[PDB]
Amino acid sequence: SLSDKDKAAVRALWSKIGKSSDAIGNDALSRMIVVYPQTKIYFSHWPDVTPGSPNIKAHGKKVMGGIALAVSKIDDLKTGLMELSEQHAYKLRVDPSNFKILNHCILVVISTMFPKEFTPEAHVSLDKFLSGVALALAERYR
Amino acid sequence: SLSDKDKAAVRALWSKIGKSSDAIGNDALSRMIVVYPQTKIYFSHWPDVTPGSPNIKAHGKKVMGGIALAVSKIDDLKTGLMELSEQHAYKLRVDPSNFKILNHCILVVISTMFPKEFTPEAHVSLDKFLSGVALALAERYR
Amino acid sequence: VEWTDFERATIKDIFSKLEYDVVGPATLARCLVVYPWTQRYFGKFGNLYNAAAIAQNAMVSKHGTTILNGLDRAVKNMDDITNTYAELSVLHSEKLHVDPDNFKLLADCLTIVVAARFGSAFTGEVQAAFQKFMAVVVSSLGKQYR
Amino acid sequence: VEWTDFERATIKDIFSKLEYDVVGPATLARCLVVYPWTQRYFGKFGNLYNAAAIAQNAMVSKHGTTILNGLDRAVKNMDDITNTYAELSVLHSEKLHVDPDNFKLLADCLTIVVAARFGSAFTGEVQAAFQKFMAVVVSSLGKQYR
Ligand code: HEM
Ligand code: HEM
Ligand code: HEM
Ligand code: HEM
Repeated sequence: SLSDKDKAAVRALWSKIGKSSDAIGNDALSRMIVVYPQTKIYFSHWPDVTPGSPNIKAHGKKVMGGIALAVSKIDDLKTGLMELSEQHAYKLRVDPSNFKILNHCILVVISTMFPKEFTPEAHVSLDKFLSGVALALAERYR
Repeated sequence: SLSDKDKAAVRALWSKIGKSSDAIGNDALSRMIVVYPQTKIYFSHWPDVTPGSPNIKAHGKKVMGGIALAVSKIDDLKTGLMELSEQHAYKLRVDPSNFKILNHCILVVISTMFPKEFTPEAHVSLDKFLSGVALALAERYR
Repeated sequence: VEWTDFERATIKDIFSKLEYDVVGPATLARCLVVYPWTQRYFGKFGNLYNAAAIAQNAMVSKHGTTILNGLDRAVKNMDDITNTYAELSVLHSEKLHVDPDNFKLLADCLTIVVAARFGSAFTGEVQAAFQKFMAVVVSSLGKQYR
Repeated sequence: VEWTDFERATIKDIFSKLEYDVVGPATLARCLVVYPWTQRYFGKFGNLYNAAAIAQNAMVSKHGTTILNGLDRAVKNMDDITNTYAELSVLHSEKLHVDPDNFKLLADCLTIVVAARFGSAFTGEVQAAFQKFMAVVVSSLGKQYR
């Protein structure tokens, strides 16, 4: 669970990096499909699945929009991400293993873009936060 | 999170198999150290780590006692397993990866011993439960 | 992977004793219940709204048998599992678009089903060999994903 | 593993540009903070009670440098990583009693540190090659656990 320390750390980090959410999302998903090509099966319905493509950029905004929502609803992720959970559970059926993959990619992107802001303290809290997000998204799964 | 359905399934299953907790613990830990020999490092303080040994049997009772506690405190695992979390977090420092390993071994043992009772429904609920237990034990980790 | 004679014997023993049209269906049905997201690829298989429905689903059962039979080629030549499943890997990836993580989950369900089937005979040593074998199969099935 | 020329080149490039007495300490310190259970083996290092103390700890820095230096042998011969780390694997298992999952965690922290070091140049392609290399090292280090 997230402590008051974790919550302040995530809110503070987001305060600094939030302005670059679009870029973060684009970069994160682009890494995901390149480094973990198996994740592409979920986008088989797109005209193509390529790094930095219009589809990836749009999807980047969607995911980071979800993360922004999670930061605002950080006190209760399960309730806060209810709609997203239902979506991913019944319509998309995204194996939770992919949430871990994407979370790792998001951490990598933030480190490349904000090396000074992404301290070990910020890292541990954000990691705990993203795990909480992944679990909240899995709420309606089984 | 555990639903009313999950809680009932786990309480019902434990009602049936609880009588065999000692044997379940011995078998589970014995499988863990054999199939995943890397887990033996946590017992490096013993002369050796062998299946069905007096030490493994004793430890099996400890773990299954923790599970019995989890079943009773199923409505709030975080609070229910506080002491155990503190223990595993600061004194033992058991990497959470091992909880996933042991949980798999527990499911395997229960399936060998209680094939009729361990239906897919009992399986999904106990799996969610054990994941909840692993997360509750990880509470005081970082 | 360097197989020991015990591992080779154990795998042959297990598979020769499994009734595919019973174990296959049970395995897939269990996977669809324990890991519901696996239902993603079975939209044309019919009713899967609950455990009982999945258990009564003839299409699910038929496919479970297909999957189990699909392991025979690996059992027959444990030293060439990668090449043996190359075609099947490309199929699951580019034709069926199946998330390969589901392979690991299915393997885990098979281990649970096999465990229930053999009881006390499914020792830690037998479990180790079985999981080692399944891990190689799972790895092979995911190799052609690009 | 079949290494491509790009992967070989990328690994050499990254490691040749890394300042070991900076990256090493940063990596271990980050791992000790993000995955606190790794502190289990460093009781003789003294104060590891918080991020600040860990960053100021000379023994942590020294060991981080040792770990990074330990990767050079893998970089030099990418086709023999298993044999090259066999003795080190036995050491970590039987003498140090280190949980091998910690190797994966350390590798993840290294990837994070390297990403911060190279920024935009650490593309998905570079990340893929770096992680592939680290995965082989991690596998090799835990190979001799029995
Ligand atoms: C940090 C975790 C994630 C968040 C917060 C998130 C958030 C979202 C949101 C907000 C939507 C849009 C819903 C709508 O507008 O109707 C969406 C859709 C979707 N997400 Fe997720 N998602 C996450 C991870 C993933 C992962 C790891 C995958 C799979 C590799 C995935 C696959 C999809 C797909 C397939 C869609 C549908 C988009 C389309 O059809 O083009 N998501 N996501
Ligand atoms: C289902 C999860 C688990 C539960 C509920 C559990 C429960 C317990 C309990 C109740 C104790 C005794 C605490 C005391 O004496 O105050 C204990 C001790 C311990 N546990 Fe855990 N445990 C679990 C998993 C693990 C795992 C996976 C490992 C490592 C592979 C582990 C290693 C230890 C060790 C080293 C001790 C002390 C043994 C000794 O020094 O002889 N436990 N556990
Ligand atoms: C032990 C792992 C598995 C093996 C060995 C395996 C084997 C097979 C085989 C032999 C086929 C028939 C291929 C052909 O000749 O056309 C097949 C088809 C298929 N498999 Fe897999 N499979 C495995 C796991 C999975 C998993 C986990 C899923 C997804 C949850 C999956 C989904 C499918 C689907 C959708 C088809 C096509 C069914 C149809 O439309 O008739 N498979 N599999
Ligand atoms: C990238 C992975 C790693 C590499 C290449 C590596 C390399 C090394 C090397 C070269 C040594 C010195 C061995 C000697 O005495 O000759 C060593 C020692 C040691 N390693 Fe590892 N190691 C790795 C990861 C880890 C991790 C993650 C931990 C635990 C969290 C760990 C704990 C230790 C300890 C306790 C020592 C002994 C230090 C001392 O004597 O003060 N290592 N390692």
